[PDB]
Amino acid sequence: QVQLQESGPGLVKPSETLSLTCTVSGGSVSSGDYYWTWIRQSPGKGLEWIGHIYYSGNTNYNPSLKSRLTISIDTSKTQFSLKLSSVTAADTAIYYCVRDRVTGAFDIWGQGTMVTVSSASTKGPSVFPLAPCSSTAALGCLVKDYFPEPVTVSWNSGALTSGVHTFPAVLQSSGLYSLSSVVTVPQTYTCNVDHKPSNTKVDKTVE
Amino acid sequence: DIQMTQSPSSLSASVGDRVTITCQASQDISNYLNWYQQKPGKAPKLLIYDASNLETGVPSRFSGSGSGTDFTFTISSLQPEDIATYFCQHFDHLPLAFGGGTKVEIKRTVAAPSVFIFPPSDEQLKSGTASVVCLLNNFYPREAKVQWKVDNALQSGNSQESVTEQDSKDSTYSLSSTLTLSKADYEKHKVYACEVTHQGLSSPVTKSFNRGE
Amino acid sequence: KKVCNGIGIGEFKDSLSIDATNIKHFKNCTSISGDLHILPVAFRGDSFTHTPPLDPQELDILKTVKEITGFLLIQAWPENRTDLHAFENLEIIRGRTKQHGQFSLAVVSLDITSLGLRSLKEISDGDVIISGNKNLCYANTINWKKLFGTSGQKTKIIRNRGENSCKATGQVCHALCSPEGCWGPEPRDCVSHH
Repeated sequence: QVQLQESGPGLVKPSETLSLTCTVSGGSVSSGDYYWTWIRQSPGKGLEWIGHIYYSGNTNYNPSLKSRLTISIDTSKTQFSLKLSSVTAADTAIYYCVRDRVTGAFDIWGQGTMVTVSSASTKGPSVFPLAPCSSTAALGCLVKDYFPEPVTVSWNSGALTSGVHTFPAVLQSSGLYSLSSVVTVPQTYTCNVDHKPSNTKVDKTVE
Repeated sequence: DIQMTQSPSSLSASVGDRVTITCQASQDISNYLNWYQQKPGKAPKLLIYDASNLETGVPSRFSGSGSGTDFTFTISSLQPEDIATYFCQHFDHLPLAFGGGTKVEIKRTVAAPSVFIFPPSDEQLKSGTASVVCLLNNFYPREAKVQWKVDNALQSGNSQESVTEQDSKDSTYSLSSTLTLSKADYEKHKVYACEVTHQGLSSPVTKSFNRGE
Repeated sequence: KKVCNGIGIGEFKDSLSIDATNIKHFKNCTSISGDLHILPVAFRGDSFTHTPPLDPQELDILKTVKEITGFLLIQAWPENRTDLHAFENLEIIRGRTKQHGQFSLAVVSLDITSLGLRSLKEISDGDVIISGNKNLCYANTINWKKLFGTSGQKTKIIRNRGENSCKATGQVCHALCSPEGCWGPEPRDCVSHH
């Protein structure tokens, strides 16, 4: 049917402006039946309604973010955007763009994009193999030292999904993130690591 | 503003059990309430709209009831794929707000983990640091203890753990422990062992390797 | 006296809303035979057909309309006008035809401070939804059961101004008002009294 997808930078320096764009496919944004809405999720704040915009131009903002908030529509490209200025670490969250039907439901959500507010700089990951030291066997990859989140890991370009475990990232004492993905195996095995904030893609073949 | 309080904050139940969670509004919000399901790593999914109506495509085991201030969300027969956090949301007046969420997990039979230890790669050793990984695969319950031993010396404070969310098929967990050492310190010792302690193990299991071998 | 058609019927055939060009067909009109649409085209204009924005003082043409057989759908209103006094003398919305076969009255995303439907006394069939009005008051006071004519007609006053926000600016019903609610602050805005 209709799908929403977010786009924008995953790292925003403090006191600067966060910009995100939602592209609506399979339909138009110029309908009187839907509120084009932004929603964010973070620990400490949970799910939070940021605001929406109607195709008449009318907007409604959460008073907790109103002073720094701007939501606009570009019906030409069937898009609507989010602008949040003077950001701090309290604005680091996952941001969803949502279709809010006027009947009263968030019935279509985007996949969500991670936005980190930090004065630190972007660093691409190092990918190291996880192989045993010479009946179920296990192998994997180690995505080491990257910033910020997230990192996508797939095996054999998505062809291998059975028995895959990609653990949540941990924050090391250096301020950099690190995770590992593993596969259990009873043939080439390649992990596909993608770190979009640094434009880093790696295909690590494990033997 | 309207405050949405959910109860309980988390629960665990067996497959087939009846699960009931509560959403309580600080004001009368009529039936202006929706229920959402957020599975691990996914955006929330609409299940119930207008407090009582099942969204098309949602299984019939989910239902909702209530008006005014007190609302209830019910799963008639809990299934393994229902592992998620469930949120309630009001749209009475501005601004809109969600509840704190209720985490729902599956209680299953005890399952012992499969343990694997991975030596650091020579590629990483050239960088001056060594990472030793221990993998605990498909176990229940979630509680598990990982003990690192480097030449029978118990390691503490130099390892980090990471645990997956509950599997949506077999309701198990997986855990990875990363021991971080400098390259120089890694060359000083020979035996690197990972000892795990779990309810499903009659005695702790140890996987180990010798450096260079 | 005489009646006129709604949007999409008669003089408004092949038209989507009430713009600054077809409002002249509502002069001396007392009854609408169908649904009228007030879309954002009416006040932002139309770049395609060069229709200028409808003047906010020109909405007083609809003051002679008191009967609507279809549904009343408002999704745009002048930022100058703080109420719907263009329909000040509207008395009945039959709702024979409904938006999506559900709604007979819809007020979506306006800056109005009140509804101002002082003469509305009956909504025969259809649900009433009022969403996205950040400045609107006096809505939750109205007893909509007095207007409904069919059992099952629902009222969705959602995403609107808070109860205390209207109470903070003293924008509530008059002291002489009946518990059934009001369309504004004035004593004449009451739906009933003793």
